[PDB]
Amino acid sequence: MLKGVAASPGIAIGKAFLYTKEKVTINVEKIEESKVEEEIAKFRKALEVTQEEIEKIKEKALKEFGKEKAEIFEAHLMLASDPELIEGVENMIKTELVTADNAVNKVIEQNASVMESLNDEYLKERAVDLRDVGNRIIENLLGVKSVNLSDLEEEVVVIARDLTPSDTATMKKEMVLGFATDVGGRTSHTAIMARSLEIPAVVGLGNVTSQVKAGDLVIVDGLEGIVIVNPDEKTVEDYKSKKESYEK
Repeated sequence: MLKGVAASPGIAIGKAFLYTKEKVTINVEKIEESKVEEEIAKFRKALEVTQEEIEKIKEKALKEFGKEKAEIFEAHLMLASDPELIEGVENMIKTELVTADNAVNKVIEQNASVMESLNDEYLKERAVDLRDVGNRIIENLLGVKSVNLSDLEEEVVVIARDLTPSDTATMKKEMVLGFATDVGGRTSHTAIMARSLEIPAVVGLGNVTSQVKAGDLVIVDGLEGIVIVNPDEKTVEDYKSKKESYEK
């Protein structure tokens, strides 16, 4: 069996799906000066896509989680639409004759590192917001695709190597059995979230992405802090009766 951190107690039984994300290869190679306008055009197009992305995410967050999460994505949207960040990138492209990938990476990193260097925990949180937006812009420039687990209409377990709050806030409350991750980078967030969603979760398993695949039957045991993939017939019935014992 798998063992990790009991982010939230309870028993959940059903399907599990494995989040897959296209490899993010960022091209920061210096380009011909004639391609400056090309990269700027693509950047502005990526901003339009980024606005769509964030907006649609905000909707899901608002409806499922509430303004608590939606307002965060509103901040993300304002960052994406920030004339200062937009012009900064475009000027960076022309000035250094580099890609939009390079420009966004540098501009976003610079401004974020300033807020972090100020040693203000508030601005550090805002720096993370900025970092997230910048990364998603680059991904939209690259055309990075991934599995839309949030569009699933069935109670399933969320299996992934590394998720952020900004990603999990897309997941529909009633369509999530629980969470399980390879890493503990957001353990505390999955703990708070899962509990507020009234569901169990066991995170920081290590290699759940290799042990659990999409379509597999998985039992989430937040009481012991373990996860069972391909449960035995007896195991299913045992946790079945226990699930109802605690649920009902």
